[PDB]
Amino acid sequence: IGIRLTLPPPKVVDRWNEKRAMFGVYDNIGILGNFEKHPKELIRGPIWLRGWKGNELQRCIRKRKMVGSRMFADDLHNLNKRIRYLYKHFNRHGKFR
Amino acid sequence: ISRKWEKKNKIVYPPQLPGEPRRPAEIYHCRRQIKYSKDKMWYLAKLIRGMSIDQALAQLEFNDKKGAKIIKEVLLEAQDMAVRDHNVEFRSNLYIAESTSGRGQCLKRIRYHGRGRFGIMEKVYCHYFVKLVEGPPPPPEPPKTAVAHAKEYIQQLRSRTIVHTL
Amino acid sequence: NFKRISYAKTKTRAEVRGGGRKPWPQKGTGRARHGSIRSPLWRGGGVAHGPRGPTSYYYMLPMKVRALGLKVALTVKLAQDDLHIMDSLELPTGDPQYLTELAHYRRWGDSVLLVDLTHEEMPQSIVEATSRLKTFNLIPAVGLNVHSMLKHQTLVLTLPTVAFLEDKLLWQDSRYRPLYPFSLPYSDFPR
Amino acid sequence: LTYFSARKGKRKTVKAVIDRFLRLHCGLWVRRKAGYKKKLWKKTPARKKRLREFVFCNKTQSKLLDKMTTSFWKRRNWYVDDPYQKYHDRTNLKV
Amino acid sequence: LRNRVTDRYFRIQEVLKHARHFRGRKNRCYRLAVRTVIRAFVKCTKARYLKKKNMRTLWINRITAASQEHGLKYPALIGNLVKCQVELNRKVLADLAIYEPKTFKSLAALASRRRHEGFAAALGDGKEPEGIFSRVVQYH
Amino acid sequence: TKKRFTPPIYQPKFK
Amino acid sequence: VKKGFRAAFRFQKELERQRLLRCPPP
Amino acid sequence: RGHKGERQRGTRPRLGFEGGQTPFYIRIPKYGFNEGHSFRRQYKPLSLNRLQYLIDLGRVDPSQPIDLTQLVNGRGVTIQPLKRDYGVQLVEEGADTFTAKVNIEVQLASELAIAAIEKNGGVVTTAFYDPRSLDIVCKPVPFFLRGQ
RNA sequence: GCUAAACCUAGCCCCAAACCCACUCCACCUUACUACCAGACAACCUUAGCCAAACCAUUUACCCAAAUAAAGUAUAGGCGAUAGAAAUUGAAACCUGGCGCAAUAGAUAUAGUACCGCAAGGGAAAGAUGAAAAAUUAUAACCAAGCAUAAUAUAGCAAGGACUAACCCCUAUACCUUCUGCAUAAUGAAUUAACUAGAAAUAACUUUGCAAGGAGAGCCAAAGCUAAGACCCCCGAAACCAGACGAGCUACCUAAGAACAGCUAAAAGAGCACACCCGUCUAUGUAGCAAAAUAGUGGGAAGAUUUAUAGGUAGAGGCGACAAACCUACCGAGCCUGGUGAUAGCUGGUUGUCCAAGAUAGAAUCUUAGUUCAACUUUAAAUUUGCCCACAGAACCCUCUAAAUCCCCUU
RNA sequence: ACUGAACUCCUCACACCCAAUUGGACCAAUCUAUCACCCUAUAGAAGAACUAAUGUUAGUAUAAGUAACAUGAAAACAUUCU
RNA sequence: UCUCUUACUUUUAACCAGUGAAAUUGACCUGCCCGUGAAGAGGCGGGCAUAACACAGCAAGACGAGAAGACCCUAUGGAGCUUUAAUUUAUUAAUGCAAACAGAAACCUGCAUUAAAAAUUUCGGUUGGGGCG
Ligand SMILES: [K+]
Ligand SMILES: [K+]
Ligand SMILES: [K+]
Ligand SMILES: [Mg+2]
Ligand SMILES: [Mg+2]
Ligand SMILES: [Mg+2]
Ligand SMILES: [Mg+2]
Ligand SMILES: [Mg+2]
Ligand SMILES: [Mg+2]
Ligand SMILES: [Mg+2]
Ligand SMILES: [Mg+2]
Ligand SMILES: [Mg+2]
Ligand SMILES: [Mg+2]
Ligand SMILES: [Mg+2]
Ligand SMILES: [Mg+2]
Ligand SMILES: [Mg+2]
Ligand SMILES: [Mg+2]
Ligand SMILES: [Mg+2]
Ligand SMILES: [Mg+2]
Ligand SMILES: [Mg+2]
Ligand SMILES: [Mg+2]
Ligand SMILES: [Mg+2]
Ligand SMILES: [Mg+2]
Ligand SMILES: [Mg+2]
Ligand SMILES: [Mg+2]
Ligand SMILES: [Mg+2]
Ligand SMILES: [Mg+2]
Ligand SMILES: [Mg+2]
Ligand SMILES: [Mg+2]
Ligand SMILES: [Mg+2]
Ligand SMILES: [Mg+2]
Ligand SMILES: [Mg+2]
Ligand SMILES: [Mg+2]
Ligand SMILES: [Mg+2]
Ligand SMILES: [Mg+2]
Ligand SMILES: [Mg+2]
Ligand SMILES: [Mg+2]
Ligand SMILES: [Mg+2]
Ligand SMILES: [Mg+2]
Ligand SMILES: [Mg+2]
Ligand SMILES: [Mg+2]
Ligand SMILES: [Mg+2]
Ligand SMILES: [Mg+2]
Ligand SMILES: [Mg+2]
Ligand SMILES: [Mg+2]
Ligand SMILES: [Mg+2]
Ligand SMILES: [Mg+2]
Ligand SMILES: [Mg+2]
Ligand SMILES: [Mg+2]
Ligand SMILES: [Mg+2]
Ligand SMILES: [Mg+2]
Ligand SMILES: [Mg+2]
Ligand SMILES: [Mg+2]
Repeated sequence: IGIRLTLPPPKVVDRWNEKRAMFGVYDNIGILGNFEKHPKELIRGPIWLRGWKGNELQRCIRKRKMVGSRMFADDLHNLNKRIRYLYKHFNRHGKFR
Repeated sequence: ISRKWEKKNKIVYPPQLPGEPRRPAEIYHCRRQIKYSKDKMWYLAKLIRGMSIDQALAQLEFNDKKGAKIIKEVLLEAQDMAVRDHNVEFRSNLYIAESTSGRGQCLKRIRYHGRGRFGIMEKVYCHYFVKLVEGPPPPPEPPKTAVAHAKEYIQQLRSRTIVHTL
Repeated sequence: NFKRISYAKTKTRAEVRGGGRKPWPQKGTGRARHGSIRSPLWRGGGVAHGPRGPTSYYYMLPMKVRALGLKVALTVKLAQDDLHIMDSLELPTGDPQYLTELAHYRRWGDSVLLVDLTHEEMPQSIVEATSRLKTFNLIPAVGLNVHSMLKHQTLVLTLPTVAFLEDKLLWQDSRYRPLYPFSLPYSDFPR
Repeated sequence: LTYFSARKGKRKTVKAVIDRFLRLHCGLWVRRKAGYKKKLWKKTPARKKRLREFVFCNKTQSKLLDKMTTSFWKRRNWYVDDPYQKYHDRTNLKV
Repeated sequence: LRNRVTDRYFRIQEVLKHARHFRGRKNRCYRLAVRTVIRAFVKCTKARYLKKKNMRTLWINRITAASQEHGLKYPALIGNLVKCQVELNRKVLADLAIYEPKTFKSLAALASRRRHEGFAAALGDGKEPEGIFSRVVQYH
Repeated sequence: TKKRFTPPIYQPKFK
Repeated sequence: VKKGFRAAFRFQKELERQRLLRCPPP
Repeated sequence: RGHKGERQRGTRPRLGFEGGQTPFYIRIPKYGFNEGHSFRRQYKPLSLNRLQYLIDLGRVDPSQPIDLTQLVNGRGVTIQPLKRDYGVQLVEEGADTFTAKVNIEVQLASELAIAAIEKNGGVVTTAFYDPRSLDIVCKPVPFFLRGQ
């Protein structure tokens, strides 16, 4: 019980597809391009996460002040509660002071 | 679910050599989803375990339990199946080799108790398995006699060595 | 890892729909005490410590560290007979079969990374030959990176590319600390 | 102490420490004596002499005040004609 | 990424295999068997001291049994064999008392003779010479 | 010592 | 259906050993 | 995490709390140690050893007038106008070994540093720069990109 | 060999991009889904509280329309927990993605359906052959607990040492948690499978880069600076506030109705006694027929009676022949949703292997169920003495003329 | 005299018997990069490991085949009887 | 009712047939005496007893089971209620003034003072069984 009786379907990974053969390209755009571009500008994803890093509370705070006016009512309410809980957890709970 | 009992009637052995002895016939038969308790059904299967095919029918015909009539119908169609399909010459030259009962799928209903309480009651179903082997039933094992006990006790005293030494 | 963004995200006990009501009274029922049906203990509840995406793993190594890695990567290629210098990427024929057979005769390797000075000056002979290939990649000089070189067995460079690399790489070894980002005009930048 | 602010997500500084203490760049914290302005008529001149002195906090107190202030207060300042300028660095200190 | 235990079956079989010979539900239920396999292993480690202790006690009883057949006590045999520089442990003497009855009787005679020599020396004041078997070989 | 009453909790009928 | 291959592969070897016990080869 | 209490449950009190008694930092009286700290003027010191070090390496050419722009352009100083900097002050460190004829303009200068420069034939003049113009002087290139 | 066990899709999550749907016919604000008569009916009004301040009473973060920086700075504040700018600086921007999930997961979802509640509202469970089912002669073997095959033989945490041999002999006071100390007759666990609990980089340390400079504007620098690695859990209250939903049970009231044999008496909140209502005593029952009943015995039974129907009063309240009664089977303050993952110095739990170091001076505290500091303990680092202890030396008013310390070179 | 320990010795190997806490050395499975190609290597990453929370869901035991439950009689199943 | 119970019928009961729960359960191969122990032992020490085995009774034990029981204590945990506890008059009502008017007044609004009715919050530790700390 809890373990399959048959082998999993075989998985074949294309080590030389378009994405892997061209992964990491232009990571030296700033060094080799007279510093016109920055490698952080090559990041694709959320507008509040391009070229930025932080903990869970900092991500929620940054997301609320950048796309908070565009979020859905349910999602915005959940984000506000998450900030309230994380504020209480980090600033009032822990092993070290 | 498992239905290996039915497949046991489809195994075909290779033809026997002229010097090989007569191999008794093996018949596997069962009935599924019998509205009866496997605990109560066990006493009926144990009663006819080791009995002859005709002797077992005699016990099940005058037995007051409901499953006795259910098992009898299983033996009657298995006895007919033995001669018709399994090349058994005499229908009475059979004995019950294996006779057991198995748990079947059971529905779950609610039995209402007092004070707004409840208790889940199942509608128990059971299986019955029977195996028929051509030939007379094996003789019952004789009770162990005093000579056998004396022979065994003396044999124990002869197999003892000096332990924890050379 | 610097451009990795993890989109995995789970719903905590505050985001699972429903579960605001206490199931049974605290005492008298003879069962375990629970305040909601969406707690991590319950089936179908939230996850106590799960991913909270989207998450960024962005960090920047110092510029001299990233530039030094290219020199070390280039040193390994030359020291291990995996670096080849060329004058131009002009092939006699645009047949991709010609490129594969040429690399096998010289025993370059299973994979070769081709580098040109610029993207607009790449000869059409090699562009149409590497377009149908998977182990032979054609990239500009600015697209040079450590991961691509380490993935590929053999590296091929042109003469203009070599001069380009030395100007860019040695510039880090003798330079002042930036008062303002180098994208702004300087006395001697760009070179 | 607020380890993560609700609008910037960064550590804050307790203003009670800043007003009551002075930090030298060498790591020492300089404070006043509790009660140097209270009931001076019943205190001997020797007692009052050490009450109006500036004293250094010990290791435990100094480590406590380093966590309650941000890095803006630990930077090196170059105020013109600073009374405590000469005390921002240790001299002939071993171990 | 969600990680789940996929080889939990192998983690419980390495403990249940040591419990296959037990009785009751503690041979197939992991929760019940793990508390019994641990105690079985603990008893295994602590029984290594008892086995050494019990072997020596068994040897003493066998040595005592054979000495009484020759009219000697266990202290009279072990004690007087030491004074003859015969360094035989209980394992050998127990084996000798079972498989070499004639050799054991010779040792009993030697121990009895040495025992009698000490009594004679105890009656005298040292003027008489020591017993023939009471001489000790010196090693330098 | 208030009167203690525990209301029985029924289970869903689908089971 | 838990993902992975090492646990499923390892279990198959154990099953084959039981097959060699219930029905040993000649 | 230990045995029970506020340690294991993660409900430890705030930093500086002493279990109920008046905290150590609270009981210390207030004094004007840092009062008006953000309005005090700061000047990055410039030693004659540092100035002579720049001249001998060619980072600061003595043939041209020396102002705050040249010192920043030579990476001799790092002025932070946002950090209440008002320029550089010329200190007297290394006056004995200073030997160069320069025309350097510094916001503040000590009496000995002034004497040391004029002894070798140099000229020293002190001028004031407001914080707004200070950032323009330190980094002229970013200012010229604002189109103002 | 039964029950079972496995079997991958449905679909979903997070981003990006782009601003979305809403007249076939008929019906639908009256009792919605009802073809068809004189109406007058109007929307707008600071959130609070939990919580933190170890109580609490001022106070306590909540997108407000440019990221970064200025900056956690100026200021605000039982100047205390905490709150917190601006001038100024200026940003790239290519939807067609995944070191996301794979049926106890991912949306609750096969579905807001079944079902539950008068209503608001709560809220599921599960599916699995194959190219072909117009191949069922089918989708073979092995796998949890539970059973069956196959009941049991002196004796004892059920095992270990063993043995020719299952037992017989010898040895052995279950586990976790909480306590100074649990075989303890203290807590938890019938069992199987799955799920379920340590998130943060200020300082310091470690390892690279560069170096009086470091850094891809800002920031720091009297060897620093940049980057990485590496430390901070889960479940549980009784409560509080806001907005809704409830008087089809019940408390009282309103509208217009109905019921009350017979006998004795008299124009009776009269007597006896049915229907009817009520529930005194006793017994049965106690997961019961019943989350308050049965049998017998009782109180009233022309009235302050009983009762059907419709309407009204709603929680900071209603209502009350005041019992702190009743307000939809837990009312000293209803239920539901939201704040809410409220909080809990309290209880319980806190998941792989191996090794090492490792226990009992105290002070403060609305504090003695806690916390902080010290003592002790750990690692790393630096340095040179540490321990043991020969004389000498340490008070008088004081002969319990005490045992013995402190100091202390040698060793 | 002898008996008598995990003390000591002997043959051999030695990191291999403390709560809390602290320092380590390793490591299951999973995903990714690159290998590997009967299931592994080196790295990166994390919903990363359950004999226990009157834990949650599901299955099945135990109490237990126990408590409890039910159909007036004859008959031609027309009917009749109690 | 009792001295002092007894007989009978019915239900229950027990047996045969059918259907088929619930609390409970660490694992048990589940003995007595004496002693010991976290102070009340089926499991430890010393003695004694002991083939296995179901059914029907019994209620001394398993500190038996059932609702973290009642009972005292603890919490800088709640709530109701009372008040000469503390903090307030926002709200309501009555006056005063200003305002606004007529020529006097009222309504309204602002600011005050009185009450009313409420709102928020707390109940320091130490020691003391027959006290008045
Ligand atoms: K669900
Ligand atoms: K406490
Ligand atoms: K009893
Ligand atoms: Mg019923
Ligand atoms: Mg009912
Ligand atoms: Mg909720
Ligand atoms: Mg709520
Ligand atoms: Mg709760
Ligand atoms: Mg979920
Ligand atoms: Mg010994
Ligand atoms: Mg605990
Ligand atoms: Mg009409
Ligand atoms: Mg009409
Ligand atoms: Mg508070
Ligand atoms: Mg309180
Ligand atoms: Mg689901
Ligand atoms: Mg099984
Ligand atoms: Mg024994
Ligand atoms: Mg309200
Ligand atoms: Mg009504
Ligand atoms: Mg009448
Ligand atoms: Mg009357
Ligand atoms: Mg009434
Ligand atoms: Mg009464
Ligand atoms: Mg009634
Ligand atoms: Mg009457
Ligand atoms: Mg109504
Ligand atoms: Mg009434
Ligand atoms: Mg009263
Ligand atoms: Mg009362
Ligand atoms: Mg209610
Ligand atoms: Mg909590
Ligand atoms: Mg140790
Ligand atoms: Mg106090
Ligand atoms: Mg040993
Ligand atoms: Mg030793
Ligand atoms: Mg050793
Ligand atoms: Mg790995
Ligand atoms: Mg986990
Ligand atoms: Mg498990
Ligand atoms: Mg559990
Ligand atoms: Mg029974
Ligand atoms: Mg019965
Ligand atoms: Mg009947
Ligand atoms: Mg029956
Ligand atoms: Mg049950
Ligand atoms: Mg027995
Ligand atoms: Mg006893
Ligand atoms: Mg005993
Ligand atoms: Mg019995
Ligand atoms: Mg009874
Ligand atoms: Mg307290
Ligand atoms: Mg308040």
